[PDB]
Amino acid sequence: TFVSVAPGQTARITCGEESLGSRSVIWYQQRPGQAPSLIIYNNNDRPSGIPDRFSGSPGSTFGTTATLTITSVEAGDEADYYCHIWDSRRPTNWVFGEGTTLIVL
Amino acid sequence: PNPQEIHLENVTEEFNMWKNNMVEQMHTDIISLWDQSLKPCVKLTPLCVTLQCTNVTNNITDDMRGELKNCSFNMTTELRDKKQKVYSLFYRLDVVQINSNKEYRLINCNTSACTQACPKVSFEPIPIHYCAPAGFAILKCKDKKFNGTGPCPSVSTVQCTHGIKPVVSTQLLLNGSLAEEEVMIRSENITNNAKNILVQFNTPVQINCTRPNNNTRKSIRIGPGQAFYATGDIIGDIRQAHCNVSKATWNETLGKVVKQLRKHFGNNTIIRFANSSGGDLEVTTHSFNCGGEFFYCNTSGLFNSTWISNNDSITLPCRIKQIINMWQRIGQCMYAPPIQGVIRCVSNITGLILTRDGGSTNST
Amino acid sequence: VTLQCTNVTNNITDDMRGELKNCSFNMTTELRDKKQKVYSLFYRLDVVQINSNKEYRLINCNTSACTQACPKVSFEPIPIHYCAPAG
Amino acid sequence: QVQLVQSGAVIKTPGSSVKISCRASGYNFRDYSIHWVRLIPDKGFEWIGWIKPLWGAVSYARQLQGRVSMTRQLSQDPDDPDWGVAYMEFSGLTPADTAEYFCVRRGSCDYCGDFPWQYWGQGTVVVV
Amino acid sequence: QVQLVQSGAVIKTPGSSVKISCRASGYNFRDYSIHWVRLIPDKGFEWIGWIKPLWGAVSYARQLQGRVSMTRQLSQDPDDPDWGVAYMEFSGLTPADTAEYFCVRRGSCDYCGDFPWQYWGQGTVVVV
Amino acid sequence: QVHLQESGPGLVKPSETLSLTCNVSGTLVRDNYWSWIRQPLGKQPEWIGYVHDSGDTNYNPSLKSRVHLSLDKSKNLVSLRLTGVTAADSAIYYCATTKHGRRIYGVVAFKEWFTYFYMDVWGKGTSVTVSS
Ligand SMILES: *[C@@H]1O[C@H](CO)[C@@H](O[C@@H]2O[C@H](CO)[C@@H](O[C@@H]3O[C@H](CO[C@H]4O[C@H](CO[C@H]5O[C@H](CO)[C@@H](O)[C@H](O)[C@@H]5O)[C@@H](O)[C@H](O[C@H]5O[C@H](CO)[C@@H](O)[C@H](O)[C@@H]5O)[C@@H]4O)[C@@H](O)[C@H](O[C@H]4O[C@H](CO)[C@@H](O)[C@H](O)[C@@H]4O[C@H]4O[C@H](CO)[C@@H](O)[C@H](O)[C@@H]4O[C@H]4O[C@H](CO)[C@@H](O)[C@H](O)[C@@H]4O)[C@@H]3O)[C@H](O)[C@H]2NC(C)=O)[C@H](O)[C@H]1NC(C)=O
Ligand SMILES: *[C@@H]1O[C@H](CO)[C@@H](O[C@@H]2O[C@H](CO)[C@@H](O[C@@H]3O[C@H](CO[C@H]4O[C@H](CO)[C@@H](O)[C@H](O)[C@@H]4O)[C@@H](O)[C@H](O[C@H]4O[C@H](CO)[C@@H](O)[C@H](O)[C@@H]4O)[C@@H]3O)[C@H](O)[C@H]2NC(C)=O)[C@H](O)[C@H]1NC(C)=O
Ligand SMILES: *[C@@H]1O[C@H](CO)[C@@H](O[C@@H]2O[C@H](CO)[C@@H](O[C@@H]3O[C@H](CO[C@H]4O[C@H](CO)[C@@H](O)[C@H](O)[C@@H]4O)[C@@H](O)[C@H](O[C@H]4O[C@H](CO)[C@@H](O)[C@H](O)[C@@H]4O)[C@@H]3O)[C@H](O)[C@H]2NC(C)=O)[C@H](O)[C@H]1NC(C)=O
Ligand SMILES: *[C@@H]1O[C@H](CO)[C@@H](O[C@@H]2O[C@H](CO)[C@@H](O[C@@H]3O[C@H](CO)[C@@H](O)[C@H](O[C@H]4O[C@H](CO)[C@@H](O)[C@H](O)[C@@H]4O)[C@@H]3O)[C@H](O)[C@H]2NC(C)=O)[C@H](O)[C@H]1NC(C)=O
Ligand SMILES: *[C@@H]1O[C@H](CO)[C@@H](O[C@@H]2O[C@H](CO)[C@@H](O[C@@H]3O[C@H](CO)[C@@H](O)[C@H](O[C@H]4O[C@H](CO)[C@@H](O)[C@H](O)[C@@H]4O)[C@@H]3O)[C@H](O)[C@H]2NC(C)=O)[C@H](O)[C@H]1NC(C)=O
Ligand SMILES: *[C@@H]1O[C@H](CO)[C@@H](O[C@@H]2O[C@H](CO)[C@@H](O[C@@H]3O[C@H](CO)[C@@H](O)[C@H](O)[C@@H]3O)[C@H](O)[C@H]2NC(C)=O)[C@H](O)[C@H]1NC(C)=O
Ligand SMILES: *[C@@H]1O[C@H](CO)[C@@H](O[C@@H]2O[C@H](CO)[C@@H](O[C@@H]3O[C@H](CO)[C@@H](O)[C@H](O)[C@@H]3O)[C@H](O)[C@H]2NC(C)=O)[C@H](O)[C@H]1NC(C)=O
Ligand SMILES: *[C@@H]1O[C@H](CO)[C@@H](O[C@@H]2O[C@H](CO)[C@@H](O[C@@H]3O[C@H](CO)[C@@H](O)[C@H](O)[C@@H]3O)[C@H](O)[C@H]2NC(C)=O)[C@H](O)[C@H]1NC(C)=O
Ligand SMILES: *[C@@H]1O[C@H](CO)[C@@H](O[C@@H]2O[C@H](CO)[C@@H](O[C@@H]3O[C@H](CO)[C@@H](O)[C@H](O)[C@@H]3O)[C@H](O)[C@H]2NC(C)=O)[C@H](O)[C@H]1NC(C)=O
Ligand SMILES: *[C@@H]1O[C@H](CO)[C@@H](O[C@@H]2O[C@H](CO)[C@@H](O)[C@H](O)[C@H]2NC(C)=O)[C@H](O)[C@H]1NC(C)=O
Ligand SMILES: *[C@@H]1O[C@H](CO)[C@@H](O[C@@H]2O[C@H](CO)[C@@H](O)[C@H](O)[C@H]2NC(C)=O)[C@H](O)[C@H]1NC(C)=O
Ligand SMILES: *[C@@H]1O[C@H](CO)[C@@H](O[C@@H]2O[C@H](CO)[C@@H](O)[C@H](O)[C@H]2NC(C)=O)[C@H](O)[C@H]1NC(C)=O
Ligand SMILES: *[C@@H]1O[C@H](CO)[C@@H](O[C@@H]2O[C@H](CO)[C@@H](O)[C@H](O)[C@H]2NC(C)=O)[C@H](O)[C@H]1NC(C)=O
Ligand SMILES: *[C@@H]1O[C@H](CO)[C@@H](O[C@@H]2O[C@H](CO)[C@@H](O)[C@H](O)[C@H]2NC(C)=O)[C@H](O)[C@H]1NC(C)=O
Ligand SMILES: *[C@@H]1O[C@H](CO)[C@@H](O)[C@H](O)[C@H]1NC(C)=O
Repeated sequence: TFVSVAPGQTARITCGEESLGSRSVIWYQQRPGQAPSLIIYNNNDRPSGIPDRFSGSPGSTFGTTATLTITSVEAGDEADYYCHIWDSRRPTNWVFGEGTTLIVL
Repeated sequence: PNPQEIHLENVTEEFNMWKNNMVEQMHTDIISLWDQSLKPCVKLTPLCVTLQCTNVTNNITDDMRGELKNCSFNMTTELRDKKQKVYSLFYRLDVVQINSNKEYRLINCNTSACTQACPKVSFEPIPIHYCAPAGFAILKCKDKKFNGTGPCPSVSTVQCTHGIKPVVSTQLLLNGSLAEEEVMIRSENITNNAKNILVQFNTPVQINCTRPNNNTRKSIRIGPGQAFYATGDIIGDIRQAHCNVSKATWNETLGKVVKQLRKHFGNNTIIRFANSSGGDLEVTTHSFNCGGEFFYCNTSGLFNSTWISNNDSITLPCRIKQIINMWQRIGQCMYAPPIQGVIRCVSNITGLILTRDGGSTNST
Repeated sequence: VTLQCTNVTNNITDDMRGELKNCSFNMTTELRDKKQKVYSLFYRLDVVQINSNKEYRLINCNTSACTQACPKVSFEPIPIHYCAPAG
Repeated sequence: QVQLVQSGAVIKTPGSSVKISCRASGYNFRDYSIHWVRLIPDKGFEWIGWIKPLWGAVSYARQLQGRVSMTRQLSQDPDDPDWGVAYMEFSGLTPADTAEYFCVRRGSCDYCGDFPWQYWGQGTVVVV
Repeated sequence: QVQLVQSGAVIKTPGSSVKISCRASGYNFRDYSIHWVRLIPDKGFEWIGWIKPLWGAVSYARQLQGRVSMTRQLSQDPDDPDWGVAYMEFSGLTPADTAEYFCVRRGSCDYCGDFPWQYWGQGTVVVV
Repeated sequence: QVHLQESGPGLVKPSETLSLTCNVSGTLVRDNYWSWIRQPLGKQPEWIGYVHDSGDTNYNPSLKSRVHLSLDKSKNLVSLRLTGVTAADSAIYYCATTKHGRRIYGVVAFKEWFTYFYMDVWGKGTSVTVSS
């Protein structure tokens, strides 16, 4: 589940099973070696300190995988990404989504 | 067109609401017209099969009891030798357990097999104008403050009455005909207990009723030419059907009906509205139809007040049934087929049907 | 019912396409527990293939089951004289 | 004819709950109300409630709410649609309620009201 | 109401064959004829044909015989008997026939003829 | 300014109760919810559980009995007690703060909503491993 785009372009990294109800996904980053770090804490807003270029798909769409859209990729984005999804029909997820990392040229 | 409302002078007609004609005739007419509108639709005798049900794909909380079950079962094809394993969704008020493992059956299979209403026909009321035959006349009492029994000093003859929408509502009669100036109560004998008190008020209170799931209907072919419309998947979230009434307008209309009802019991009496006492589900709760779906909406949020001698909304929940037993006959149902999309209907409550309590013991 | 059809006892030429099929199938008896294996002849414009082996069904079973005309009644035209009512 | 038969007499304990049956036969059960009245010695009659067995809408007396409960059971049968059962589940039984209990039905004439109870059950005495 | 929806625009090769759908909804389909007309640029309108969808009897123009073909598909369903589909399988496509193609239906008044085509499809342009 | 300090043995023998503590900086423990995050090597991390005073101490129902979480009001810490060290829990561990928040998707009075969590800030991790 690796993806590699040239630096400066855009990328769509996807995760999670198809959507059943309304969902409030969250999105995590893991630079190799260190602790993780929060990226998106709802569908489409991020905490302070975490910049822009981290846009996400909304949760209101039904029957839609949980994606994360980046524009203007750079070498700092060379890390691991994770979805942690909270579907309002399927029960709560005590384990994260599948590890789908991203490296740049 | 232009029905001849002809006024008459110097006439005192003795009207009576309660020993009237034209109502048992209308009731027999509407139930016979109900019966004739189901004969060409299909019969569901091949569906009384042992269903294997389970819970819907949902985060089941223990306090909230799910009103949907996911039931799969064998069913014949149009080819009589072969059978198919199909699945559908039913409401918990339509299936019953047969006794570990879980097996369900429909609620009516030990009483009567019954008819899916063929969904080209619809259930909204259209106005019916009753007309007298030749050699008969229809009188209309044009008085305003007319409680419904006795002399009416201003009558008028009509060839054909105005638009009567036949609605089926149990309490809180909807889409009715308003009053003129006041809120009018009426009874046959108000000091009796067994006779209902009919209340009709002047300005209506609007009510917004919805179910917010979108069912996807699917066609399961039973045999040659006969299809059965089942509920497929719920896309999006599952939620409970409900209705909204404006709180300030409801409080104002209850204030008006208390100010009217104090004229018959003394002014210094404390009027207390309580919820329904009990019985079957079609009388304990507000039952109606909305776009071809039968709602049973709880009513304890409205009829709960105590009135002494001196932008918010009320949300009241509902439960919906697919198998009805309207008019309470012995061998009938109607399996109402599901409707695609979310369902919203806006109507205007014009009246109420009340009942006193048969009080002894020094009750103030 | 799922009919099992075959060709009629005939010198089948490839150019001439036979308008008769010989179809055998189960059918219920008046005793509901038992069934009989019967055979009949149908026209090719009445059966259709269900998809080697060959199995056919009737042409109308996915649209409408339908009625054999009970053959005491007939279909020749008799003359009808239309008449006006009085007035 | 019209018959109203009850269940036999019972002896219960204070705080328990009695359940009185009332089987009605000989008329179309889904039409006429069924009233329940009691007879306490040395206090005269006292009404309890009524039930309309078409749907099951009830009404109880004001001094007995939260104690009484009435159900019905119709005859889902197209061959004998006449018979039917009414019930009373009288709970909160105290030593004052030693009495006789009748289930009654109104008359069938046109100018009969609802309260002129014509047909009477045999009555069931409870002693606590 | 009455709706006539078509299929989307297509780009085909010379000598191939196009197949234009025309779904009609909102009326009893087994009654009224469906006509097919085309619009070539710089030559005005030009009729193609008509089809009576009860059985399927067609009629084509004289200059287009041996190229066009029209079928229909009824709604064998007693629950929505209104909708229906007409088809045109226009074969022998040459570079002259780059055009827009409309499927039309006549009016519903009594003194309406057959050729006063009231209800129109959205039209489908083909380019070869 | 917050930064957390995980502390544990790291090398554990099997059939033993793993314990681990988390020293705090900046803010104390009681005023927010805390959570324990496990991550084995080269895969998805899994969430163990989250704690707060007044009964807000739900665990992973997969574990649910093999682990008990606890609080340290006295020393301003928060602890982990694991039981029955298998071969699977050889992983890096994290204590991490969390903030709640309600996703509302229907009528509010019908209990038609839920509470999603998210770990905002993290510690450094502790690579606990089991040997024989
Ligand atoms: C009978 O009456 C009853 C009651 O009177 C009616 O019941 C109501 O029914 C409706 C119908 O669904 C329910 O609506 C939902 O409401 C939720 C909650 O909204 C509330 O909370 C919002 C946020 O809270 C704010 O305050 C808290 C502190 O209190 C703070 O912590 C928080 O951070 C935030 O600051 C408020 O914004 C919201 O206000 C809304 O309404 C105001 C009214 O005038 C208006 O002024 C505001 O501008 C705003 O519009 C309200 O207070 C909604 O969140 C929910 O909508 C989401 O979900 C549905 C389904 O999932 C989806 O279709 C919607 O599009 C929406 O999804 C967006 O929001 C998600 C939030 O995370 C987001 O994740 C999604 O991706 C999506 O994001 C959108 O915005 C983002 C930017 O954030 C953007 O990037 C995206 O592209 C996208 O555009 C529903 O609307 C009511 O809750 C319910 N009850 C009540 C009490 O009203 C009943 O309907 C009546 N029946 C009839 C028949 O009339
Ligand atoms: C009511 O209950 C019924 C009975 O269970 C449910 O119907 C089943 O729902 C499940 C959902 O999990 C379906 O399972 C999915 O099947 C896919 C294959 O599709 C075909 O497979 C069957 C044979 O098994 C065919 O007969 C049929 O024609 C299907 O078209 C799989 O690909 C799916 O895999 C899922 O999981 C993997 C890994 O987890 C993911 O990668 C996939 O993307 C996918 O999400 C899955 O196994 C099953 O097909 C349904 N059965 C039928 C007969 O339809 C209803 O959903 C339920 N209703 C409600 C409202 O809850
Ligand atoms: C449509 O298709 C069906 C199905 O095949 C045909 O029906 C069969 O036709 C064959 C013709 O070959 C019949 O076979 C003959 O059966 C005779 C015995 O009669 C009884 O036997 C069966 C059991 O097998 C009983 O159930 C039944 O009641 C019969 O009454 C044999 O004696 C025949 O032998 C022939 O060959 C020998 C040697 O070759 C000769 O010496 C004989 O004289 C004779 O010619 C033969 O085997 C078979 O019985 C039919 N079945 C049924 C159920 O009727 C239809 O013929 C066909 N229709 C058309 C129009 O083609
Ligand atoms: C799917 O549904 C489950 C329920 O079936 C739901 O789990 C519950 O979520 C809530 C909030 O996420 C948990 O938190 C509770 O919140 C209230 C309000 O603060 C507290 O009072 C609760 O404390 C007690 O209640 C619990 C009830 O059993 C006790 O188990 C608990 O130990 C406390 O004594 C508590 O903090 C709640 O604990 C869970 N319940 C369970 C059993 O997990 C879940 O969130 C839903 N998930 C999704 C994605 O919809
Ligand atoms: C049963 O039906 C078969 C056909 O399914 C039939 O066999 C054919 O009979 C005719 C006459 O008996 C054969 O003769 C042909 O006659 C014409 C006219 O002269 C010639 O042009 C034919 O020459 C060519 O046609 C054949 C067609 O396949 C070629 O196979 C052949 O090699 C020549 O190229 C030919 O002379 C004809 O050949 C047969 N066909 C076969 C396949 O046997 C048979 O007679 C019928 N029997 C009964 C009892 O009804
Ligand atoms: C649809 O029809 C089929 C066919 O009858 C039903 O399947 C049957 O289900 C029963 C269980 O109730 C099976 O019996 C079991 O068989 C197994 C052997 O596989 C045996 O080990 C068990 O002890 C038990 O006897 C039966 O075999 C099975 N038949 C077939 C052909 O599979 C099915 O229940 C019906 N409903 C649905 C929703 O599929
Ligand atoms: C009219 O209003 C009253 C009070 O608001 C309602 O009474 C309450 O009804 C609910 C539902 O039946 C009762 O809850 C249930 O109690 C039983 C035990 O009897 C329990 O087994 C169930 O799990 C559930 O908890 C509730 O106890 C009851 N409260 C009182 C004080 O009587 C009444 O239902 C309303 N009437 C209608 C028609 O809605
Ligand atoms: C509830 O009932 C009332 C009356 O039964 C509904 O109508 C309201 O009152 C009058 C009477 O129909 C409406 O005026 C009408 O306007 C049309 C168009 O101008 C005209 O053609 C009619 O002859 C008549 O004059 C009035 O518009 C309407 N009120 C509103 C606010 O629209 C009422 O619509 C029903 N529903 C609700 C939600 O109140
Ligand atoms: C009339 O009804 C009978 C009874 O169902 C039908 O016979 C059945 O035909 C099937 C073939 O489609 C048989 O299955 C086969 O069984 C053999 C064992 O003999 C096995 O080796 C094959 O692999 C296959 O499974 C089935 O056993 C057979 N049943 C009986 C009782 O004989 C028949 O097709 C129907 N129609 C006619 C025209 O007879
Ligand atoms: C669906 O199956 C059964 C039947 O509903 C569920 O078990 C009960 O569910 C109700 C709520 O629907 C709870 O109140 C009970 O406590 C449950 N009983 C038991 C023994 O669990 C079950 O929870 C549902 N879900 C699944 C996945 O089976
Ligand atoms: C409820 O379900 C219906 C499907 O029955 C949804 O309709 C779909 O809407 C999208 C967007 O317009 C279309 O692309 C699909 O083609 C529609 N489905 C079908 C079968 O045509 C509808 O949007 C849903 N509504 C909600 C609020 O969930
Ligand atoms: C019932 O539905 C109607 C229709 O939407 C609501 O009327 C709207 O009310 C809002 C809020 O006051 C106004 O902004 C709109 O202009 C109104 N629209 C119309 C067409 O009148 C009404 O408020 C709803 N009633 C309740 C109790 O929710
Ligand atoms: C009945 O009406 C009252 C208001 O007249 C509602 O308010 C509650 O009343 C009960 C006792 O009747 C109190 O115990 C609650 O504290 C009251 N609620 C609040 C928020 O103060 C009551 O909700 C109504 N009943 C129903 C079922 O809606
Ligand atoms: C009857 O069975 C099949 C089905 O008709 C016949 O096979 C085809 O028959 C047609 C004419 O009916 C020929 O045009 C085809 O070329 C035949 N195809 C094959 C693959 O043979 C078959 O010939 C008939 N007769 C028998 C004895 O089976
Ligand atoms: C009670 O109050 C009403 C209010 O108008 C009044 O008409 C009536 O006479 C009063 N009755 C008594 C007995 O005071």
